[PDB]
Amino acid sequence: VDPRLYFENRSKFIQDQKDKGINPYPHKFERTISIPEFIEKYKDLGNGEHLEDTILNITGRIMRVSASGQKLRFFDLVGDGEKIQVLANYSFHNHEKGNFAECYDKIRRGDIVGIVGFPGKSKKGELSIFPKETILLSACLHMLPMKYGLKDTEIRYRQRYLDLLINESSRHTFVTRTKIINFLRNFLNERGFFEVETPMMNLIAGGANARPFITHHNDLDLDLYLRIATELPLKMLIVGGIDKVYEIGKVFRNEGIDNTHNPEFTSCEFYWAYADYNDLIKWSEDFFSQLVYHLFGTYKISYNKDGPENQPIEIDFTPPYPKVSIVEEIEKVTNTILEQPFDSNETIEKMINIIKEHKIELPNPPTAAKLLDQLASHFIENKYNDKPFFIVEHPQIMSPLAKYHRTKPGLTERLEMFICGKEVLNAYTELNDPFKQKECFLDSAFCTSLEYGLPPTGGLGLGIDRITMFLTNKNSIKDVILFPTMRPA
Amino acid sequence: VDPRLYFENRSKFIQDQKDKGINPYPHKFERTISIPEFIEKYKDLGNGEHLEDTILNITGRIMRVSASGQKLRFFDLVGDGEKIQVLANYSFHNHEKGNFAECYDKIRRGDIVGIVGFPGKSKKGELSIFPKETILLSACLHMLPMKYTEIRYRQRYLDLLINESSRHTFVTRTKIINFLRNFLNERGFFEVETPMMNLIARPFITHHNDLDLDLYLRIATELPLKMLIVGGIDKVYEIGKVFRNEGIDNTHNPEFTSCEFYWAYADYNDLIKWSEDFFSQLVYHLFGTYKISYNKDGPENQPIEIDFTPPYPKVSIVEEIEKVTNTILEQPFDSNETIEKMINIIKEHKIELPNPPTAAKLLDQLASHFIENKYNDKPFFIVEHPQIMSPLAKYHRTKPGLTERLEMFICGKEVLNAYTELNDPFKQKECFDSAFCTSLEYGLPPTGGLGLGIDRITMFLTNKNSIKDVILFPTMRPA
Ligand SMILES: COC(=O)c1ccc(OC)c(Nc2ncnc(Nc3ccccc3S(=O)(=O)C(C)C)n2)c1
Ligand SMILES: COC(=O)c1ccc(OC)c(Nc2ncnc(Nc3ccccc3S(=O)(=O)C(C)C)n2)c1
Ligand SMILES: N[C@@H](CCCC[NH3+])C(=O)O
Ligand SMILES: N[C@@H](CCCC[NH3+])C(=O)O
Repeated sequence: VDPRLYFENRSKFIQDQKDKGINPYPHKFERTISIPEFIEKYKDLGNGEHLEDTILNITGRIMRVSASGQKLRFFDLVGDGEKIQVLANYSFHNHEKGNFAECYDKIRRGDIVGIVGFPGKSKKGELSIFPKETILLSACLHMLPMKYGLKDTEIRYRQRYLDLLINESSRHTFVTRTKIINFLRNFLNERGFFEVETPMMNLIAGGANARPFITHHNDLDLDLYLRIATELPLKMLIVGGIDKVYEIGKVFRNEGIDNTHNPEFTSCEFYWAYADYNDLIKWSEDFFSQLVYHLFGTYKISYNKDGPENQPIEIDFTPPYPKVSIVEEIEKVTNTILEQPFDSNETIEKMINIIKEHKIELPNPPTAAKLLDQLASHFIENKYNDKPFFIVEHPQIMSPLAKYHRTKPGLTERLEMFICGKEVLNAYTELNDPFKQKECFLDSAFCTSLEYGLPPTGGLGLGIDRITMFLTNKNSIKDVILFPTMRPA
Repeated sequence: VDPRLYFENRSKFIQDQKDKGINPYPHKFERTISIPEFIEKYKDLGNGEHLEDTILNITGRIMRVSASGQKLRFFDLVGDGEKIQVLANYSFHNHEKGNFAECYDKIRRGDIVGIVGFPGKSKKGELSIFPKETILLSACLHMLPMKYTEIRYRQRYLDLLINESSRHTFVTRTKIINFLRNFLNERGFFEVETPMMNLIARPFITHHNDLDLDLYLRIATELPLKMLIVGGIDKVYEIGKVFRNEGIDNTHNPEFTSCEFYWAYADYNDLIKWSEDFFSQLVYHLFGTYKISYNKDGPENQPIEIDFTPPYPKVSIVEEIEKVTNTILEQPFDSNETIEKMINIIKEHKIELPNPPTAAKLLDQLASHFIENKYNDKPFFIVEHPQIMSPLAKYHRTKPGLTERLEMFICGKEVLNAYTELNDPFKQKECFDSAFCTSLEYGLPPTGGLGLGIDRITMFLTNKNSIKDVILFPTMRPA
C-alpha cells in the first residue's frame, strides 16, 4: 500500500536477481511478431484452438496478474495500444530453463517481458500467447496507477507516459492529432504546395500581434526574438518564385496561459500566389469538411463545450459556412455607427462608451484594434456554435498585412473561422503594394522584398492544437499536447 | 545605371499610374493554366503553329525584355522554375483595351504580369504565349541583377529567381525530408512533437513573463521521445529544430534540423541495417543510382565519387586509433596514464589540444585526425565508442568499457549517431535528469535510438560545402 515500500522492495528484487546470475535488463530479445500483427494473424482461431507447432517471440508490458493455483497463471499483455492474454500452463513450460513457479511469481504489473510460445484461444474465447518461457526485459519498479486512477491530475501532463499507459483515450487522442497533420500535409502536397522551414529566430517578430520571447545569440552577440509567426519569410519565398509554399512548425507567443493558449503551439501557414479572399474561403470549407469526414465518415460531430458533466452539442461541418462582416454586425448589434477612420479619437471614444454601457472588460491599452476585437468577441464570436463560421472584412487598422478591400472603404479582404467561439484559422488577400505598408516608409528585409514584386497572393494560417481539441472532444489544449507547458512542482 | 535612381524612377511610375486611375497592383487575375502545364500541353506543337480559338490566361515574371522593330516585342516569362516566351505582336493586340506601345513600353525586367492570349510556336520554333492583352500584376521596383555572394543569404528570393540551381537545391531538401517521413512511416513509426522550450553544448535562454521563470531551448529531442517509448509508443520520431548556442562554421549552425527516432526492441544490427537501408534508398530515390559526385574541396578542385551501395565499413574507434597511432589505450580511459598518453600523441602530431583535455575530448580528437577520414570512397561507421564518451548507451556485450554505438560519416563529416539505450537505472551514473531516471524506473524496454543531421545530409546530396547553402534564411550578422 506504501508506494515507497513497493519501490524499495522492487529495487532489492532487481539486485537479488543480478547477484543470482540473472540479468533483469537483458541486452536483446529477438522479437518475431508484434501484438497488433499477432491479433491480425490469429483473430480467426476457434475457442480452445491451439497452434502448438508455431513458435513465436513476442514482447509487451504486463498489465494484469492473476492465477488459478500455483500451476496456472494468467496475464494481460499490451503493446502498440493492443492487448492479448498470456496463459502460462505448467505443462507447456520449458522446465530446463528454470522452475515454473519461480519464473512467474516474480512478474508484477507493469513488467515488460519477452515471451517464447505458441498462439491460441482459450476455452473462454480470449486470444492468448501460450509461453514456453517468459523473460523479464525491464521491470516496472513503481506501483502503476490502478487504472482509472490517473483520471485527473497533473501527473498526466508531467509523466505523460503514465497517462498513455493507463488511460486508453489519451493514446487515441494523440494518434488523431498525427492523423490531422498527415491529412493537412497530404492535402496541401496534393495541390502542388511546397513545404519549407524558415528560421525559428529572427531580429524582429512580425506576421502577427503578440508579445514575443527574447533569447540571446552567443556567436552573434545579439538578442533575437522567437518567431510569433511564419508569415513574413513565407511571403518572401513567394517573391522568390515558390508560388505555393507552406510550413508546419512551432510558433511562440509570450502571453497568458489558459485552456486554449499554450506558450508554444503548432501552426500551419500557407501562401498561394494568384489566389484571393474567395479562394481562401473555398479552401477553408473544402479542407474542414473533408478533414472531418475523413476521420468520422460524417460532417457532424459531438463536442462537450460545457465540459464532460453536461450535455454535448453538435457541430455540423457541412459547407458552406456563414460569413459575418465584423463592423457591419457590431454596428447592427450595438445600433451605433463606427465612423471612419476607426482609430479617430471620436470613434475610439464611441467604442469605449459601448464597452462602458455594456460592462464589457476594457482591454489594455484601449486601442481601436483591440476595442474592435473586444466588441467582436462580445457581440458576434459566439453567434454560431452548432457550426463553424467566418468573421470577415476586418478593418485595415486591425490587419496591417492584409490587402485593402476592393469595394468597401477602410476594410481588408480578411477572414477568421471560429469553432465554438474559438479562432482556428486566419487568412486574407495579401497586401503586396510596398507603398501601402505604413510600416515600410516591421522588417526592412520584408519591406525591401515587397519592392522586388510580390504577386497578388492569398495566405492562410491554422491553429492545429485548437483544431485537434474539437476533433478529439477536449476542452483544454493541455490534452492535445504531449508535454504542455507546466509550472515546476 | 545607378540602382538608387532606378528605384526612385520606378517608384514615381507607380504613383503616376495611380493618379491616372490605373491600379498597378490588381486584386485578382483568374489564371487559367500554369507555365509548366503550358510547356507540357504545347511543347509538341509544330513550328509556326498557332491555336487562335483557344484563349488562355497566364501569369509569370518578365526576366528578359527585347523588341524586333517596334511592332513585335519579345519577353522571357518564368514561373515555377520554368520559362516560355511572350510574343507581343501588334496584329493580335486588342486595341479596345489600350495602346500597344503604351502597354509594353512600361514593362521592366522582373515585372509580374498577367496575360490573355493563345498558345503557339514561332517560326524559329520557340514555344510562345501570344497575348491579346498584357496586364501588370506586380512590378519589380529594383533592377534584378544577373550574376551576384552574400546577397544570396540575405535576399534568398533573388537567389531563387536568378540562379536556378538554388531552386533545385531546396527542392532536393524537401524531397529528402519527405522521403525520410515516408520511410519511417512505412516502417510503423509514429510522428510526434515534443517541447522546444524546457526547464532544463550551451543553451539558448528565454523567459516567460506570466510564469516568471526561465526556459531553455532543446538541444535534442532524445529525452521526451524515450519517455514516449516508456509510454508505449514503441516506434516514435520527431523532425524539427534543435538549438545549440555555439559558434558558426560550414557544418555547424546554432539552429539546425534534426530527426531522432526511438525503436523499442531494436538491437545494434537493427540500427546499422536501418542506416544502410535509408541512405542507400534515399540516394537511389533521388538519382537513380547509388553513386553520387561531390566536390569535397569546392568547385575549383577535383570532385570525388561517393558510393552509397550497402553494406558500409565498420570501424572500432579505440582499436583503430591504436592501430593507426601504434599505441595501446589501457582502461580506464580516464586514468592519469592513458590521458597523458593520448596527450602525448596529440603533441607529437602538433594537433590542437582540446580545452579541457578530458578523456572523451581527447578520444574525439584522435578519431577526427586518424579515423574520420578513413574513407571518402563511401559512407562508413565509427562504432563501439567507450562508455565514457556515451553515458546513455548500453554497454558492449563482449568488449569491456565500450558500447554498441554507431556513427556514420560522409567525407569526414558526421551525419548520423545511434546506439542501444542503457535502460537499467542502477547502471545510469546520472541517476544515483530526475524526470528521466524516474521514467527509467517504470521500465524502458531494450531500445535503439538514432539521430540524423538533415542539414549535413542535404549538403552532400546537393553538392554543397556550407550549411548556409541548404538553409533558406541562414542567420546572418546584420549591419
Ligand atoms: C496574442 O496572440 C496569441 O495568438 C497568443 C498568445 C499567447 C498564447 O499562449 C500563451 C497563444 N497560444 C496559442 N495556443 C493555441 N492556439 C493559438 N491560436 C490562436 C490564438 C489566438 C487567436 C488566434 C489563434 S489561431 O489558432 O486562429 C492562429 C494560429 C491562426 N494560440 C497565442
Ligand atoms: C554535437 O553537436 C554539437 O555539440 C553542435 C554544436 C554547435 C552547433 O552549431 C553551433 C551544432 N549545430 C549543427 N549544425 C549542423 N549540423 C550539425 N550536426 C552534427 C554536429 C556535430 C556532431 C554530429 C552532428 S550530426 O549531423 O551527426 C546530428 C546527429 C546532430 N550540428 C551542433
Ligand atoms: N500569420 C497569421 C496567419 C496568416 C494570415 C495570412 N497572411 C497569424 O498568425 O494569425
Ligand atoms: N540525440 C543524439 C541522437 C540520438 C542518440 C541515440 N539515443 C544526437 O544528437 O547525437
